[PDB]
This record gives sequence, structure tokens and C-alpha cells, in this order.
Amino acid sequence: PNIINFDTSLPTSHTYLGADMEEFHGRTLHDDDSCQVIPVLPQVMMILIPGQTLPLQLFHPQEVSMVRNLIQKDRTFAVLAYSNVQEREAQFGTTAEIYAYREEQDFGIEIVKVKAIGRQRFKVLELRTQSDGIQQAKVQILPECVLPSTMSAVQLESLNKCQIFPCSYKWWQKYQKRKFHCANLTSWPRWLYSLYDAETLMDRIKKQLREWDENLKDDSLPSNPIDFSYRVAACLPIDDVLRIQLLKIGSAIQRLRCELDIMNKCTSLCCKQCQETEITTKNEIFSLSLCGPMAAYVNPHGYVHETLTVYKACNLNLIGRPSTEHSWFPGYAWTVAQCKICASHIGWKFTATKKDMSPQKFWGLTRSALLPTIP
Amino acid sequence: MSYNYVVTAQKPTAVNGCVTGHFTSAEDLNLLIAKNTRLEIYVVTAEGLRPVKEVGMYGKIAVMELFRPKGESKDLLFILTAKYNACILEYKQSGESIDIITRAHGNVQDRIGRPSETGIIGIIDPECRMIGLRLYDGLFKVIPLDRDNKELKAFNIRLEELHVIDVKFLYGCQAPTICFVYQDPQGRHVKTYEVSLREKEFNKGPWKQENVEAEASMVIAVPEPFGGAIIIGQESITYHNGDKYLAIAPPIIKQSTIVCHNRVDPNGSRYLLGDMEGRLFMLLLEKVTLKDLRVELLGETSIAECLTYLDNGVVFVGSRLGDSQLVKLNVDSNEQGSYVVAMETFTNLGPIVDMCVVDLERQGQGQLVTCSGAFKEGSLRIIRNGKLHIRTVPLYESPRKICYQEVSQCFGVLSSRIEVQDTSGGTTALRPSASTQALSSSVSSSKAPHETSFGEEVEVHNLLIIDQHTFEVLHAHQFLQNEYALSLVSCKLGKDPNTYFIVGTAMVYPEEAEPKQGRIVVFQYSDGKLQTVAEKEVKGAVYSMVEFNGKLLASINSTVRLYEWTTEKELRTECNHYNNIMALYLKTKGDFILVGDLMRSVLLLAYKPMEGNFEEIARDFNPNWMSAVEILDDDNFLGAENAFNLFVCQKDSAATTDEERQHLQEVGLFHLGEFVNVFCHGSLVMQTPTQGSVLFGTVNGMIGLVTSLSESWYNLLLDMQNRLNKVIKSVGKIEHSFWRSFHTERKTEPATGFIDGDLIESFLDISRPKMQEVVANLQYDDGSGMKREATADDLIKVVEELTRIH
Amino acid sequence: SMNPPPPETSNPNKPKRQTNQLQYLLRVVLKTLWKHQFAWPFQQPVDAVKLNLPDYYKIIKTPMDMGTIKKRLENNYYWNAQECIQDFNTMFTNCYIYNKPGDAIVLMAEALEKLFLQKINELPTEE
Ligand SMILES: [Zn+2]
Repeated sequence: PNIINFDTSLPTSHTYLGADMEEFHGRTLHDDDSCQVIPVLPQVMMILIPGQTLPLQLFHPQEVSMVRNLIQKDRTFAVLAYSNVQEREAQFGTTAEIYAYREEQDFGIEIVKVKAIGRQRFKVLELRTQSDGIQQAKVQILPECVLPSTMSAVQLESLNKCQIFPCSYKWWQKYQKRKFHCANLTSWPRWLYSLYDAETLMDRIKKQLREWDENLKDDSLPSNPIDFSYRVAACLPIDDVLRIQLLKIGSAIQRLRCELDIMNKCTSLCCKQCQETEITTKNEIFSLSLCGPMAAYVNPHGYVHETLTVYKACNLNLIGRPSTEHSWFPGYAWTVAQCKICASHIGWKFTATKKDMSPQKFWGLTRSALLPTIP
Repeated sequence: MSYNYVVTAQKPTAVNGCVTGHFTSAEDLNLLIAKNTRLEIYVVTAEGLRPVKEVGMYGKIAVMELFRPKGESKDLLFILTAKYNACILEYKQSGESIDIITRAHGNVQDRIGRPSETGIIGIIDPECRMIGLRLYDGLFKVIPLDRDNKELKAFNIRLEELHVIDVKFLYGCQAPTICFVYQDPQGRHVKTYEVSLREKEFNKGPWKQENVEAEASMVIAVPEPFGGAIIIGQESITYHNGDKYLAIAPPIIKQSTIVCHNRVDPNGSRYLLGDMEGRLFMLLLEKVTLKDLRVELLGETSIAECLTYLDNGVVFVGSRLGDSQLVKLNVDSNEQGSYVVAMETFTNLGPIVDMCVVDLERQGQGQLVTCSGAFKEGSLRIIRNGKLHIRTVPLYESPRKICYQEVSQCFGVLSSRIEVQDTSGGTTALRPSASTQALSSSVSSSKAPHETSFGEEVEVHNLLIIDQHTFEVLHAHQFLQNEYALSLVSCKLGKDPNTYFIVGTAMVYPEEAEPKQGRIVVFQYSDGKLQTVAEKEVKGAVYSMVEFNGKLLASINSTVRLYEWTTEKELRTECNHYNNIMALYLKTKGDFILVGDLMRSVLLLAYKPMEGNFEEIARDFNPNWMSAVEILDDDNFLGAENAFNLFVCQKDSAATTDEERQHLQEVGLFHLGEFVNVFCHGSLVMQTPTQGSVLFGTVNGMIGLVTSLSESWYNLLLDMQNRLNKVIKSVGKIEHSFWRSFHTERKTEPATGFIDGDLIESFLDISRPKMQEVVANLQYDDGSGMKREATADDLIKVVEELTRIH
Repeated sequence: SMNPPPPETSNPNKPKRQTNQLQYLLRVVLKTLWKHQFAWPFQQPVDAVKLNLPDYYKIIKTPMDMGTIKKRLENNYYWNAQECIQDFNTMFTNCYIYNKPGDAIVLMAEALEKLFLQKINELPTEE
């Protein structure tokens, strides 16, 4: 556990991507159910979630040419969520709008480092490989299905003046008994509609998230139920199949419900290849980035790993000496971490350089190598 | 590919608003009552009332106000519907042929805007200068009342106060002035604005803002010579008029929140107030300017949804949760200390939460037993056709579920009463209900930090066994502490010939959001006493239970479980099925099992007797709030959902692809207008174009029937509806296709796979010329294979055959 | 699975001298190419056991890496700069040969070789 004095804004800044980039403040948002033709990046095998900051490092002349083309147009590219990425089988995905770019000279080859952010979910309609090799996709935007208050249909015309509200569980019982009163006119009670209300699930997930992130729910967490659900999903250590099943959900209510169900059930994180070697527990998860405990990062190789920061981690062997080269968390040094049974690469043990820092040592595990398990 | 027919067997009985004025004539006194999709006009006599006209609209009456602009002889009627159809109407009577002509009509729905939390708020200016509509937050729509506005054009004005609670037009002002109660982070405040017609904006009001009570709910506009506005909350009834600031806090109204009001004296000296629990108070204004406010408890009426003062001291109380009342107010208190004496009672079947069909008196003549009302207005309603005979049994406690047991000649009813925390330690009942006055009453055995509070309400659930003949509360068994009863079945299982009442429960606690504990209890009734036969614990809420081929199909949160009845009289688990949704709705048919979630998530499973477990057949996920589900037939499943709508889904057993065999096609959609609650198989007519019969109950007391048609008959009825929509004038001239269109604010589609029966049955009401016009150039009777021409008498016979199913 | 022992770095019989070209290559070229972010695969010899490449040393007859060049420059194994330049070009040529053109490691090697060729024209004459 221990206390923290790191200043967490640097993870989100991705200072390992050279100096200050050329920031973009514009925003391109297309209409709902509007079919657009978007190019697809080749070397991105991630299931992107809206709002999740995505760093990238591309050096292929094809990649840099496509990036130079997109910088001049709408700065929006598609990120396919592959069910079976061995054959590029995609059915869902999420758009990503570029907000920072930086080409680097005094360097061997022409390379560009990019910071983008996820935007709009979408269904994949047509994947067309050009003669160039790069592929385009005709794609329908998927809308956000926010449903009204479940009592607005039953609602009594006279009780309309009681639907505005000026020791927390007393307040929540008052909220339940006042909002969903007309539930007595239906075949189901108040506590059942409390399970399908937005604010109740939001507060339950806030209680569960106050365990990891010590930042107050005043400003760090969003207010919109859809934005809150997406922010929670961005830092949910689950495998790729369950992340696909979660991205399929359109109604934010079901998203929050499945999120809290996952938080209730999945307690231990094991190795994906071993399936029988506990790596860590949900209790040890602590937040080190503003985006949450798990955030996406990129290495000089060009690979993007979803790093989840934990305080303790069991059943791991350490490989290599510590190194500060291209460290995602400035002021710390990484060391390769293999599984104790299958030797699969699980993550990196990050140790502090200066002795005044805290935590002096933590772990950053990649999401692609972990698997949630229930005992 | 649905081919269905829905018909209204009982028009809605709930009263959701009423007014008084001079609509039919200047010398007459007219009482206008709204019943969701029905409008009733009466002439107030010294006797009581007199029925002059009842009409039906193509929209849910949300706003209903009377007004007379300068230049008319009698009052006009403004009406707004749930689909934002606005219309101004006039009364016209020439001898006997009465006609409600449309003076103005229009669709006022904006292109953008989120509907407010306070719903639709329509108000009218005293000098008849404009009509104000509150629909979306931060947007006040104005319709100027000029002689040329026939399309009802409206313009929007911006509000800095987004969360508006209530608003009323003030009396006695040069410019039209509004007074409203809003909320900001500092608290709740009241504020006045002046609407300009030249500038189409707001100007500062006649008096600045005030910081009012934190629960200021209602606003009353006081006419001249008093003026100003009264602000009423749960604990204070204040008054503001320029510099005049008066405030009181009578403790008599601290027992319940006041909801509705009505003006007694035209000058504004007396007002009627109604609280939630049904208490009726009198608010008196004492005299150039106001002297003092006084609250005096008149008496106890039905749970008033709306109030109106007729004359002679007679008051009408419109109630959705209970019967509507006509009462008398005396000047002296009686023996019990009340000023109210009941005069007459009008039936109100809403809300219907469950029901069952029985062959009571005559074998074949089906009758319907429904759990209606809530709180002290709860009751059992026994309905049979003769237009419809209804027997009432008031229970004075909220009913929930109900089923019939034939061998014991009785009914099992789940009910719940409200109790308050005792001063010493326990619970005390507000009123003696059916559970506290039973011939026999027992409690259950067994198998809580931060307990109780200071005088808060708690629910207490009971299973009532009631005789079918005398309707005496034979037994009133009580369940455990902090327990909620959900399911109720009466059936025989296994080789046991005993019929049992099986009840599913759930342990509901303040700290647990989702219940993780529940009971399935099996009672047997005989010799006038109930003995708890069996009890089985489960790890969740038992939302619903079903009899399935001699076994018990139960739903425990996200699990579906099957129980067998052993010779040791114990429930034995056979096979489970774990889903992605919590099984709320459970239905069966032979070997098919239909599971439904609150958000329209539908699943269809099949029992494999040789394998002994459940296999997934099909499913469909379309997010929308639900209410009730029913299995029409092997390939047809009916349900209801948000915005008062019905739908029917189809599967494909044979089909073509394994990936598409597991999908349910949305073959039927329809807009009802009533919030449906519970479907059930049965028919009320003595025992054909139709196949099947499923009755359904609603919230506003409406009762309907759904049945299945063929292909040729469906096409013929669709053509008949298209022809009848042209020749029939609509009250307010609202399009029938616009009224029956599946209207959710996320998507609007036309109605398919459903034949509106109220339109087909109005074919006999119109005259013979319209009949010969509608039957003109038909020839779509593709039953023989070729074209079969139709005549008027053919269709009269067919329609009269379609009126002999309900 | 031969994984032949890495090339010899020190030789006591070989003479030790620090010419201008060699100390420049060690203090400029090697440091620059080492603190690059595309240099990790060449900091170490090709461990053909881990990478499961049984055909690397059967095709690459003269292995070389930048770590071996560093350990040779630090031991003064080189007599002239021709040897160091030959070792650099040998590493680049092996990386080009074993892999197919257009691969990621090939592009990294091209970048490193371009930087090396633009840093090698700044060759000062011997003292
Ligand atoms: Zn492992």
C-alpha cells in the first residue's frame, strides 16, 4: 500500500515520446448511424475504448504516409476490435482522433510519434484492401442508447412535483423510496428498479473504485452515465473476449451492470497461458495514472501494452538488470518479469531511482498476459 | 408476418385530471373529466351530474384546461396529448346530433430537446393572451392566443433556471406574467417573469426572487383582488404578492405531502388541498389585502389525483389509485369529527397488477379476478359480461399477486400493508386492513444491524387465502422480517395429489443493493387453516415461478432452476441454467420456456427430457424498459414495453442458418397508450376467425384482449383500417397512423403486424353512406385464391362476428 | 542449437593503443548508436537459443553486435579504424541478409546504418 508522492500527470503525458508535440484542439464528431469510410492502421491489435488515450510510434513509410494524409484531413482513423486477429477478423471497433503528433529528424529513419483518443464505437461493414496494401473500412457508427427514467412511463401527473431532489446509505434509501414510488403501480418493487437506475450503479462503482484510486470522485470521475461507464471500462483488467462483449453493449445501464458484476466476481488475476498460477489480486490494484490503474503505453519497438499498476505481485521471476531507457513512468526503472511456471512475459517490476520517492517499488502487468479468475 | 388483433374490452377508468367551466353553454355548469384516452362531459345538476357526451381521442390527455377569450359566448377547451398533439376544441349541439368541431390543432414537438423531469406543464393566461407549455428543460414554448393562429404556431424562450418544478400565470397584470419555483445550488427559489409578444423574450417581474422552502412543490395563482401566488410544500404554505410576504407552518400537514389543489370560491377565499394519504384540508384566505392564512382538516377522501368543486357544496375527487368519489362538505362536524360525507362512488379498476380467469358461477362463462388499487384503496375486482358487471371487494391494503385454487374453492392473494415504527419497539398499523381482520392468521418460522428508525414506513407482506363465494379473508399468513414476496403459484407437482400454494420471497436489506437470499415456501390449505408444508432456501430473489410438466420452474437472480417434488415432500434440484440477465419474466408452453429481462432482453430455451438440462434456442437484445410478457404460440411471443407499446417476436424452428436460428424477428409493433401490466390466457365469452385469446391489464384500469388472425384476414383488416382512417374525422384531427405509431423518443416507426380493434368496431357506428363508401372497390378477400368482391352486409356480419369475442 | 561463443574481445598478445580514430569512434559513434532507441537488438549477440532461429548462424558466418564492438573498443583490441568500420558493416550486412526486406528489424538496421554513415564521414585524421 504505502503513500504516494509521484505526481501522476506524467503517465498521461507520455513524456517518453520525445519533447513537446504539436497539439490539436479541434474535434471531429460524426453523426449517429452515419456510414463513413475510414482507413485502418495495420499494426494495432488493440480493442480500443472511447476516451482511452492511445500512444503510437510508427516508422514504416506506408504508416508515415498515411499519418501525413490523416493529419491534413480529419485526423480520424479506425481501430478494429479483432475477434480472431490471426486472420484480421473484425466486427466491432472504435474510432480514434489524433490530438498530438511529432515527426523526429536527427534520427535514422523517418519516424512519427502520435497521441490519439478514442471517439465513437462502430460496427464494421466492409473491409477493403487497396492496391497500396493499406486497408479502408466502410463503417456504420453505433449510437449511444441512453434510456429514459424507468418511472417516467408510470409517473403520476400529480407526483411530477416530487421528482427533483435538492451517512450516505440513509440518503440512498430516501432516494430509492422517493424516486421509484410509482413502482407500487407495477408488478415489481422499488429495489428492483434501483438495480437498473443510473446513479445507484454509478455510486456502487464509485465505492468500488475508491479502493484503487485515491483521487476524490468530485472531479476525476465523469458525471454522464455513458462517459462514466466508458471511463470505468477503460481500466477493467479483463481478457479480450470479455472486452469485446463489453464493447457490444450499447445501453450504458447494462454496461455499468456488467462492470459491477465483473468487479464483484473476478477477484484474482492469473497468467493467461498458465490459467493455474495466481499473479495478483484485485485488492492490490492501486491507481498511478489519472486515466486509472490501467492505461495504454507504447515502447520503442512499436508495441502497445495495456499496463495495470499493482502494489504487490506473486509468482514472478525477474529477468535483466533495471533500466530507465524509455520508461513509461519517469523516475522509475523497469525489469523484465516472467511467469514462475510458463515463463511468459507478464509485466515489469518498476523500482524508484530516487530514494525519497514512494512507492519505492510496484508492478506493471500487461493486460494481454493476464486472465481473471473466480475461486 | 405477425397477423394479430388487439381490442379494448374495458375502456380506461382512472381519472388523471378534471376541470369545470361553461363548455356546453354559458348558462350550464360543465364538469370535464379525463380518463387517459377518454373525455367525459357532464352537466352539473342539483341531483348530481348528467351524462351528455363521452368522446375518445387519439392521444393521452396530459394537459386539460378551460378558457374563454374576449369575444366568445362559451368556453373553449385546450387539450395536449402525450405525443405533443395540441388542439383547441368547441362544443356544438344542434338538436340531437352533437359534434365536437376542431377549432385549432397542431404538432408542437420540437426538433431538439430533452423532456423535463416534471413532465408536460401546460398553463393559460387569465386574460387569454397566450398559452405556455413547459416541455423541455430550459425551453418555455409560447403559443399566442390570436384569432388567426389555426396551426398553433409556437416559439421558444430560453430559461436560466433549468430545473423548474411548477409554474402558474398570475392574475391581474398588464403584461402576461408567470411565477415559477426553481432550484439552484443555493437552494429552492421562486421567481417571476414577464413574457413579451413584441420581443418574444422575458422581462423582470413585478417582484424579485425569494428563497422559499427546500420542498416547495406546488404553486397556486390567486385571482383578484388578492393577487399574488401561494407556494405550498410539505411543511409551509407561504404567500407572495409584491411586498406582501406571509408565511405559516401548520403542523397538521406535516403528516403527508400535499399533491393537488382546486379553487373553490372564484375570488380565491377558500381552497381545497389533498395530501398523498388522501386527507382533504381547507385553506382559507382572510381579508384590499390578505390578512392571514389558515389550514383546517376537512376530512378523509380517496387518494385524490385531482380535485374539483362543483356547487351546492359538492366536490368531485378523481383518483387513479382508487375509486373516484362525489362527496359533500358540511358546515358542522359529525360524530366522528369530519366534515365530509360520501355521496357516490365511481369504479376505478386501476392499477391492475395481476389477475386470473375462473369459471365461477356458470361452467363456461369466464370471469376475471383482478388485484386493483393500492394502499387503502386496494381491492379485488370480479368482472363478468352481461355492458360489464363488476363486483368490488375493498381490502384497504395494496395487493400484488393472485391465483386461483379449484379444489379448495379459494383464491391466494399476495398483499402488502404499510406500518410505522412503534414508540417502544416494533410496528403499528395505520388502519385495519384485510390482514388484521382475518378469521385466522399465522406467521412463518425461520431458517440485522442498524435496525428501525424514528417513525418511518415499512412494508409487511401477507398471503391471504380468501373464499370464492363469501370473499371473507379466511387466512392471512405473514412472512418474515425484511422479506418481500414476489411470486405466487397454485399447482400440483410430482405424484402428490395435493394442490399447493407456492410463494417465492427475497431478503431485502438496506445495505444489499441486490438480494442474495430468498425462500421458496410451499403451503397447503384445508379445514380453514394454513400449515407451512415445505421451505427451501436459495441464493437470490425468487422473482417468478411457473408450473412446468409436474415440476417447479423458478428464477433466482441470474439463474433458472428446476425443482422436483420428492416423496419426502422436499424440493430437489434437477438442472440449472445460468444466463447473462436476471430472469424477471418466466413463461412456459409445453417444453418451451420464455425468459425476459427488464430491458427487453428476450431468451427462449427448450427442455431436453432425455438429456435433463436446458438448451438455448434463441435470444434477442434490444434495450427498452419492459413490463409483461406472454407466449402467444410456438413461434409467437407477445410483450409490452416503454412508452405504452406492445410488440410480438417470432422465431424460426426450421429456418436455414444456425447463426440465424438463434435470433428473434421483431415482426410486430404497436402503440397502445396504456401501460400494460400482466397478460393471461382466457376468454370471457361462452365457447372461428381467431385462434387464441390473451387478456391484458393496464395501469389506468383499461383491459384488453389480444388474439391471432390469418394472413388474408390481416391484409383485409389493414385495408379496412386504411379506408376508415380517411372518412372518419378525428377529435382534434390527429392522424390515426401517428397515434398508433410505435413512439419512443429514440425511434418512431409505423405500426405493423397489429390490427387496432377499436377502429374496426367503430365501423358499425357510422352511417350507411360511409359504409358504402368504405366498402367501395375492395376486392382483397384473397381466401379463395382469386379476388372476392365485398358488400356492406358481408362486412357488417364479419364485424359483428369480431365483436363476439369480447 | 550451437549458439557459438561470442567473438573474442581482449587479446593480451595483441598490442594496445588509443589512436585518434578509435577513441573518436568509441566516444562519439558508439555512444550515439548505443543511446539510440533502436539499438537494443544489437547491444547483445543474437541468442539463437531463445529466438528459436536454427538457421541464423548457418547463414550468418561472421556474427557481430554492437556490444562486442564496445567490448573490443574498451580493450583496445582494434589496431586501426578499418576493423571497427568492417565490424559495423558486417553487423548491418548480417541483419540485412538473414531477414526479408521490409521487416521491422530491417528498417531499424537501415536507420542505424544511415546514422552511422552520416556520423562516419566526420572522421578526423590520425594524430
Ligand atoms: Zn504462466
